[PDB]
Amino acid sequence: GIVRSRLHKRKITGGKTKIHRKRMKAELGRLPANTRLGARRVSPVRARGGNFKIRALRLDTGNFAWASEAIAHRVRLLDVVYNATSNELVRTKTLVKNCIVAVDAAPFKRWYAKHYGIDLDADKYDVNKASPKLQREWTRRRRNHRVEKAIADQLREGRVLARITSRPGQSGRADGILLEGAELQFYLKRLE
Amino acid sequence: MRNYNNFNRVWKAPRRPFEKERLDREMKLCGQYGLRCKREIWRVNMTLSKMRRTARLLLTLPENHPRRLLEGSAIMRRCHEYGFLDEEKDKLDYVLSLTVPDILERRLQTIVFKAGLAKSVHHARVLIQQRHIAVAKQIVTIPSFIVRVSSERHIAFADASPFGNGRTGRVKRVRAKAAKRHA
Amino acid sequence: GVVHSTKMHRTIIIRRNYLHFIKKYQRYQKRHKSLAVHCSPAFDPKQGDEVVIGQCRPLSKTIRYNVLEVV
Amino acid sequence: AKKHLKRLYAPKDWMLSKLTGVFAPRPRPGPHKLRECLPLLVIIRNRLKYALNAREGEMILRQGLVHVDNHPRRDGKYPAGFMDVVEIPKTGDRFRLMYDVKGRFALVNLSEAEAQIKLMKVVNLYTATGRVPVAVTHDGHRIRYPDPHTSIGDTIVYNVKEKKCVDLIKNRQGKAVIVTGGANRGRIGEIVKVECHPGAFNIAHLKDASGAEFATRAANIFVIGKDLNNLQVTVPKQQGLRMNVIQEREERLIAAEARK
RNA sequence: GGAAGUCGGCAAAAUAGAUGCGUAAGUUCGCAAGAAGCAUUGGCUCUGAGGGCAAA
RNA sequence: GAUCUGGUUGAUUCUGCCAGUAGUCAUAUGCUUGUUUCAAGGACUUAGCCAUGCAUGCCUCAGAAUCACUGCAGCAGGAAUCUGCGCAUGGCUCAUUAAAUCAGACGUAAUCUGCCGCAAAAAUCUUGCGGCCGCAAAAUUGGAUAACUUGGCGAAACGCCAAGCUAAUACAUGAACCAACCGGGUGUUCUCCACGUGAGACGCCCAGCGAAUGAAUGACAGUAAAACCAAUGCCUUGCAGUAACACCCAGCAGUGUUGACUCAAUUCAUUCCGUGCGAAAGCCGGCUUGUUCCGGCGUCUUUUGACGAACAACUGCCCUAUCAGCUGGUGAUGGCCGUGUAGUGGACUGCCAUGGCGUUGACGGGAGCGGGGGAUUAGGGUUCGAUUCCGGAGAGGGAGCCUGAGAAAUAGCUACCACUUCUACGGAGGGCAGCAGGCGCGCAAAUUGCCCAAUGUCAAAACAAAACGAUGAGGCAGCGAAAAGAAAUAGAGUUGUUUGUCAUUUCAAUGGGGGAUAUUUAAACCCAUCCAAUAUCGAGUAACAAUUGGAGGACAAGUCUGGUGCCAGCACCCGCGGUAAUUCCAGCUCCAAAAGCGUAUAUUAAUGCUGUUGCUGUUAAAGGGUUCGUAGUUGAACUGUGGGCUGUGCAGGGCCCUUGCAGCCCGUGAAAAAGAAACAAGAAACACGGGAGUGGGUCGCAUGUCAUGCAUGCCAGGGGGCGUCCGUGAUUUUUACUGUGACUAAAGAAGCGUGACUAAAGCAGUCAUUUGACUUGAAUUAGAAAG
RNA sequence: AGUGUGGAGAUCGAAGAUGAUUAGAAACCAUUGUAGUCCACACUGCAAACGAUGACACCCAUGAAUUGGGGAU
Ligand SMILES: [K+]
Ligand SMILES: [K+]
Ligand SMILES: [K+]
Ligand SMILES: [K+]
Ligand SMILES: [K+]
Ligand SMILES: [K+]
Ligand SMILES: [K+]
Ligand SMILES: [K+]
Ligand SMILES: [K+]
Ligand SMILES: [K+]
Ligand SMILES: [K+]
Ligand SMILES: [K+]
Ligand SMILES: [Mg+2]
Ligand SMILES: [Mg+2]
Ligand SMILES: [Mg+2]
Ligand SMILES: [Mg+2]
Ligand SMILES: [Mg+2]
Ligand SMILES: [Mg+2]
Ligand SMILES: [Mg+2]
Ligand SMILES: [Mg+2]
Ligand SMILES: [Mg+2]
Ligand SMILES: [Mg+2]
Ligand SMILES: [Mg+2]
Ligand SMILES: [Mg+2]
Ligand SMILES: [Mg+2]
Ligand SMILES: [Mg+2]
Ligand SMILES: [Mg+2]
Ligand SMILES: [Mg+2]
Ligand SMILES: [Mg+2]
Ligand SMILES: [Mg+2]
Ligand SMILES: [Mg+2]
Ligand SMILES: [Mg+2]
Ligand SMILES: [Mg+2]
Ligand SMILES: [Mg+2]
Ligand SMILES: [Mg+2]
Ligand SMILES: [Mg+2]
Ligand SMILES: [Mg+2]
Ligand SMILES: [Mg+2]
Ligand SMILES: [Mg+2]
Ligand SMILES: [Mg+2]
Ligand code: NA
Ligand code: NA
Ligand code: NA
Ligand code: NA
Ligand code: NA
Repeated sequence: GIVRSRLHKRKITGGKTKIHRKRMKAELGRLPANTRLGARRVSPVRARGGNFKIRALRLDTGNFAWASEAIAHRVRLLDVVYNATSNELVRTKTLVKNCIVAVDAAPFKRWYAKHYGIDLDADKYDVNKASPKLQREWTRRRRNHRVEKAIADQLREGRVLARITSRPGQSGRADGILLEGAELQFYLKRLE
Repeated sequence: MRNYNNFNRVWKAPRRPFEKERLDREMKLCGQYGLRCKREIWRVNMTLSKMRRTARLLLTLPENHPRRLLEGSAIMRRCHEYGFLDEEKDKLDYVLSLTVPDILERRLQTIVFKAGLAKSVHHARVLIQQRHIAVAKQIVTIPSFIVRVSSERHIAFADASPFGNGRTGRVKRVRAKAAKRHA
Repeated sequence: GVVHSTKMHRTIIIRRNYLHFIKKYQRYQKRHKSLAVHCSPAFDPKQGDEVVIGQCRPLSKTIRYNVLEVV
Repeated sequence: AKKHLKRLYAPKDWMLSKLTGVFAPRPRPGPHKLRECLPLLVIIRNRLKYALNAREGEMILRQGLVHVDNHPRRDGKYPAGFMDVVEIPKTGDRFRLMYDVKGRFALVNLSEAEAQIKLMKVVNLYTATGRVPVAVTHDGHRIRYPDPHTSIGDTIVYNVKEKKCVDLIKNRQGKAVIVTGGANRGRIGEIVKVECHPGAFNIAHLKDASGAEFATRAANIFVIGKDLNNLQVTVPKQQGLRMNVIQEREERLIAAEARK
C-alpha cells in the first residue's frame, strides 16, 4: 500500500532505481486523520508491536496550559483561526499540531481570581468571600507575578488564542498552550 | 549435500609425457624398489616438493625469526624421526638437498628387504600385503608405510602369521582337510 | 573535508579528496566523494574553506552530517 | 526470528565437531550473549561428560540438579556464561566458569563457601521508578541499591546466597584485571594506564606479572583484585600468563618424552 | 453493416474554440507541425498573485 | 622445476602467429572395469509444466472431562473438544538486482522487539447479614460458549445451519479494613501572641505504575571588605557559631548518566472513557496436616538486557562513449509548519529558494545474486564462484490485506492474467524454485527406499511407569568411472637349455569370494575379527584370462606388412597416398598410461603473444601532418655535518677517524636553586569537594548530645608537587609512508602435537590396569582495501 | 588535386579530337585541346604530410669542414 521507502525516489544523480523486491509491511504508511472540530470521534489503530494509535476523527475539548503560570485547564475548542500550512486547513477547521485555535477562557479567569484575587471582569468565584488569611497570600503572589495586558484583554472578551501542541492523529487528543509574549504578537498581525 | 571432509591429491603427472631420460630413470626406480606403477614415484615427488618449498621459505627469514625458529625446528624433527635426514646434519640447509631415493629407503617394503626379512624387494611387498609383518606388534598391510627410526628394531613377523606364533597358513590347512575327508 | 558549494540554504556540499591504491599497478589514483552537510548560521563558511563534520540522524534525503568547525 | 544454529556458525570454544552434528544448541535468550556462552546442554554433555547424548542431557537439566548462581536451571539452551557458579549437589561439583590464557572457557573448581563470592561488572547506571539508583551488570542482573561510589566499569562482588553486594572494586590504574574479549582475553594483568578517547572505544594498557606489555579495548578488561598479588577469587591454572609458543612447544615435547 | 455504391468517397457525414503535455520520416536546417495523438472545460462559494497616489 | 618443441627459406637470422604439451571437486561423450575408503549428483536450457504420498504440530504432579470411553473398586488412564504456544523457523531455487545487494568497520541519543534472564508492585468502597443507613469480614462473583445430544442442509467441499445443556488460566466484574512517608489548593472553622512572610489543630479536593500537554530541576567552577533598611535567626536582657528545616524524622538525598541528551528520574497543573494495569477471584505438591504452614508452577501490567527486526551508510566492487549530458508539470537539491511511521527522512501535503549529479565517466545499455572461497600460479597475476556457511530475494505473473511481537507470509486469505482438475452443471477446487517421482527441454544430471538411533526445531514437555510427541529438517542405505586416498592380477626355488631367456619339478601364502560364537548398526547393509577355542571352506592356464591410443617429426615405439594407386583413407600442425605407402586398411612386437585411457568444448599455465614487475613502434603490425592547449600525470636547489673527556682499532695523513662509556643551557649569550635562554596544547594562568573509596604526596579528650552525633578532629601553618573537572590564553598542523598493537565467524589454505595399521582425514586420545592421574590436548598463523 | 563566386588565360595541360604503333592500343610517341594551371575572397583537411625515427631533460670518443653572433691577436 502506502510505503515510506526510498525505492520509488530518483537517485541524487537523477537515475531510476530498479526495484528487485516486493513491498514490505515494515515500511508501510497510513491514511491521515484529517481531524476536524466536532463531537469526539476517534478510531484506534493497531500499530507495530501491539501498541495502539488513536486516530482522532473529530475533537472538541483538550487541556490548554498557561505556560507563564504553569497552570493547565480543560477547555472546549471554539475555532481554529490560523494554519501555517494552508488556508484550506483553517477553512475546513482541521486540527493539526501547531495550528492556532481559540478556546474558552472561562477556567483561566476563574483560576486567576482564585489565585491572585484580581477579577478581570471586575457558581462564579467571589473574591470578597475569601477568609482574611487568604489576602495575605494574594499580596505575596501579586508582587511575584505581573500579567500582560494582551492576554488579560483576551480573558475579558471570553476567548483566548492558543496553539495546539499535541498530534491529534497520533495521540487522539488536542492539547495546547495559550499564546504569550512575542508569539502572540506575531499571530495577531496575521489575524488582523 | 552438507558433507564436510576434505579429499585432496597426492601426486602430479610429469609436464613432458615422453622423455627418454625420465622414462628410463623412472623404470630403474620401479624395478630397483618394486613399485606397481609410476604413481608411487609421483607421490614421492609431490611429498619431496612440499618439504622443499616450505624449507625454501624458511631459509629467507632470519635465524631468530619465531616462525623460522618454530617451523624450522619442527621440520628437523620430522626429518630425523622418519630417518630422512642424518642426525648429525642439524642445519636447515640439509633438508633442501633431500633426494627421491632417500624417501623410498624408509618405505616398509624397502626396510623389510634390507633387514634380511625379505630376500627381494618384490618378496617384501607381497609379504606385507599378506599380513605377515607387524610393526610394534601391529599388523601393517601397506608397502608404503614410512617407518620411524625408533620403530626399526620392532619390525618382525606378526604373531598371527604362519611364520611365527600363529596358526598354519592356507596350504597346510586346505590339504589337511583333503586328507581327513578322503578317510 | 573542504567546502565545495554553499548555494543552498543552511546546507553545504563538501568534498573528501583521497588517493585510492590500485594493487596490481602498485600506484594510486585521485578520487573524491561528495557529502551534503547541514551548516548552522553560527559558522558562515565560504567556498574552498575547511570544515569538520559529525554524523547525525537523517536530516533530509541526503543529509547525515552536521558542521562542527570552520577552518 | 531464527531458532536454528548451524554447526559451523556455532562458537569455536564449544568444541563440537563438524562431522557429528549438522545443528547446534541455539542458546535461548538470557543472561549472556549466544556468542559468549556455553549452553547448559553443551556444558553438561561435552565438558562434564555426565550426559552421553542430548536426550540424556535434558534428563539432568529438567530434574533441577544443575544450579546456576544458587538457582536451578532446566533449559538446555540456558546461556550460563562467564563468571557464574555452577553447582550440582548430587556430585558436589561447585565450580565457576573462567577464561584461560588461550581465551577458552574453564571450569575452575571452587572451594566451600567460595561459591557465595561472585563478581559482576557494572555496564550501566540509571534510576528506576521513585529515584532508585540501579546498576545492571554483565550477567543481566539489576542491583536495586548499589554502593554510592559505584560507577560504570567497576565490578561489585555479589553474594549469590544472600543476594546482596558485599564490596566494590573501582576501575583505576594499578588494579588486577582479566581480559574478556579477543585473543588477549583470559590474561590477568595490571592496569598501568588507560587512554580515554571520547566517542570511540577506550584503550586499556596492561602489564602482567611476567612483565609483558599488552593492550586491549577497555570494554574487555574485568577487575579481579585490588592488586596483581592478591586476587579475590581463584583463577584458571595458568595464572593468567601466556608464555612463548616456542617454549610452549618445547616443554610439552619434553613432558611427553618423560612419560616414555 | 460501413464504400459492398460509383469511372472515381461525387455528395453527405466527420474533425473543430482555448489551455497543458506530446509529436515521425525527410530537409535547402528555415521547416515538416495544428504532424500524429492524450487530457481539461460548467455553476457557485472562497483563497492567493499581479498596482497607483499621498504621509517624515 | 622461474623449462619449452614442430610449421615461412635452396640454406640463414628474426618477427609473428598456428599447432603441440601439463592441470581443472570441469562438463558431455566413446572404450574398459577385480578390492576398499571418501564422495558431487535436473544449476547451465525452460524462476518450463506437473499425478500421487509425506513434509508443523504439540500434554504432565502441575488450564479445562459426566465420552451413555477403558480397567479396578470413587480411583487411575483417557479419545474428542475448547484454551495456550508454534507454523515469519527449517528446506529449495538464483529469476530480479550496480550510490541496489554484499564484505570489513561504524551507528540508531531515529526506533520496534513474543519466547528467555534479572528485577519492581501500598491506585481501586468489595462481600454476607434487617430496614442509602447499621453490624461483620481467609471475598463462598457473573453470564456465555466449546465438546456432547437432537433435527439436519448439501453431489461434493481443509462445506454448512437451528435448538438444549456444560467448564475453565476463554470473557467480564471486583476486592473497604488490616496498610506508611510525602506536597499542593483551601475553610468568611476553632485555640492563642502583638494588635500580621503570625503559629497550632481539625473538616474536604486532589496527591499509585504508565501514557498526553505545559512549568521547574536534571549544577557552579576568571574578585576582596564595609555600611543601610525591612524581615527572620541567635547571645544577653550586638554579631560569635552556623548545614537545611516553625516538631512529633534535631542529615528519611543541596549530588542519575553519557563524550554529548529536549534522555533517566523527581515535584507541580490539567487529562486518560477501550485504545492500558487482578493477589488470574488460577493449578499442583509436601509434612507438624495449620480462619498467619511451606514449596513448585502459572498469569495481567511496569522495566532493562539478551535473542532478533528495521533504517542509515566510511572504503571497495565487471564490459560499454557506435551511450554526454542526467533530474526538476505530477519531488528533482535544500528550507519552514505539518502529516504518516515503530522511528529519522521529500516518505508524503501546502508554501518558499534554484538547486543536486557528471569525462575522477553521470544518464543509458549489456552480462551477472554478493562474499567466505575453487583452479592455476617463481613472483606479479589470470580465471571461476547457481551450489553445503553467512547476507539478500522469490514461491506461475502482478498487486492488496487479516492475524500476530514479528509476514505485504503463499503446503494464509482476496482480486485480475495465463494455464488448469472434479462435478449430480447448481457449483467447488490448484500452485513441487521441499522430499520421493513424471512430461518436455536439452550435450547434460539418482529411489515414489528406511528411520527419528545421533544433531537440532517446536512443544503444555526430563526418563520411567495403561503412560513410546512431530520432523521427506536431518541421519542411514540404493543408483552413481564428477572427483579424491590406500591398493589385486602373484612370491621363491632344484635340473637341463658369469649371467639372463625357455621347458621342468615343486614349495609355501594371502586376498577376491563362502560362511559365523558372533561384531557393527534404531534395524539393516558396509567395513573390522575368525576358518575353532573340543569342533569352522576354499587359486595353477593360480581362465579368479587389462584396456585405450599409437610406432615419419614434434613425441616413447618397426629396413614386417598386403592391397588401393592423389582413390579409399589418415592427418590437432608439418605432411602420407599417382603400382616396391614412412602416415591408408591388419598380425606380431614394441611403446606410453594403467582400473583406467581417448575425443569435444571452456578455462589456467605455457604467453615477456596485454608486459605494474615486464613487450613492441627506422625497414616486420604500430609516432598523430604541424603548432597551441585545458582536465590529467610529472615537476629544480635551499632552513640540516652537534661538540668535550678516558680507553680502544696494521686506522690514516699535535689533527682527523671506527667501537664502547660518562658529560654537555646539546650554537651564542645569560646564571641552571631561582631567574634567564631554549622549549614545552601531553603547556601555562585563574578557578571549583558534588575533585582524591572521608580533601592525594609532601586511646581518652576538644566539638555537640531530645540525635545509631555510635558523628567530626586529634598537627599548627607555609610552600610547592601532582590524579580529576571547568573557563581563559600558541599571528594554533595534518596526511601518505613506515614500526608496533587493538578489532576481526566457522568451513577452506599454511602450520605445533597426534603411528586413526599408512594415506586422503579427525581433534583426538595416551598410561597404570584401574573404582583415577595427564589438575590431558584441541597451539600458533596469513586472510585485500578501508576503519 | 578538387569546390563556389569574380577576374585572368601567355606556357603547359586531366577529359576530348586527330595521326602513328600494334594482333588489339580514344596507352606509351606526335599535333592540338576543355577544366585546370595564375590572382582575390570563402571552402576542403584525404600526401612516400618521411628522418617511414613523438616531445622535454642528462651523459657521451675522434678528424676535416660549414652557417649566424661574440672574445683575443
Ligand atoms: K580443496
Ligand atoms: K556510542
Ligand atoms: K468502422
Ligand atoms: K474502374
Ligand atoms: K493538434
Ligand atoms: K487455540
Ligand atoms: K520535519
Ligand atoms: K542461503
Ligand atoms: K600399422
Ligand atoms: K612494482
Ligand atoms: K612525425
Ligand atoms: K600543347
Ligand atoms: Mg466532398
Ligand atoms: Mg525528427
Ligand atoms: Mg616469408
Ligand atoms: Mg595451442
Ligand atoms: Mg529461510
Ligand atoms: Mg541472472
Ligand atoms: Mg559469489
Ligand atoms: Mg542461471
Ligand atoms: Mg518471501
Ligand atoms: Mg514452477
Ligand atoms: Mg505472496
Ligand atoms: Mg509447495
Ligand atoms: Mg497464485
Ligand atoms: Mg523434487
Ligand atoms: Mg607396403
Ligand atoms: Mg590432442
Ligand atoms: Mg592462458
Ligand atoms: Mg601472459
Ligand atoms: Mg611466465
Ligand atoms: Mg611482441
Ligand atoms: Mg611498417
Ligand atoms: Mg624536490
Ligand atoms: Mg653554551
Ligand atoms: Mg581448517
Ligand atoms: Mg577554381
Ligand atoms: Mg598530349
Ligand atoms: Mg596519414
Ligand atoms: Mg610513420
Ligand atoms: Na468505393
Ligand atoms: Na622448404
Ligand atoms: Na603487340
Ligand atoms: Na623520405
Ligand atoms: Na645562420
